[PDB]
Amino acid sequence: YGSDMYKYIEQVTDTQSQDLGKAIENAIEQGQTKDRQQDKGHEEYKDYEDTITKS
Amino acid sequence: YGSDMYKYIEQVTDTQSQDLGKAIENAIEQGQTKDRQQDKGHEEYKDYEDTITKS
Repeated sequence: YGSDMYKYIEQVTDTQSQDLGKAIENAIEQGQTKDRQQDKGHEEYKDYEDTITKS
Repeated sequence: YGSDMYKYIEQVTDTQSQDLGKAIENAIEQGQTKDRQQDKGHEEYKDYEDTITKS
């Protein structure tokens, strides 16, 4: 008797679920660098001059 | 009797669902940087120019 009988007339299947998740992550990084630079330069001038004035 | 009989006449399957999700992600990032530059310079030069004039 009662209403519940209908749930048996059609094969009702009540599915119920629950998921609980957690996560933790720690990333640690270290770095080092080192650079050097060595330059060398050289230059050479060479000039010539001719001037002629007639007044 | 009634209309509901038709549901049984032709096999009818009513399916429902409901997924309710929640998600919180918290990220904390810290960074440090240390630099150090040390340079050295040195330049030397020599010049010679000789001018001879006639008038």
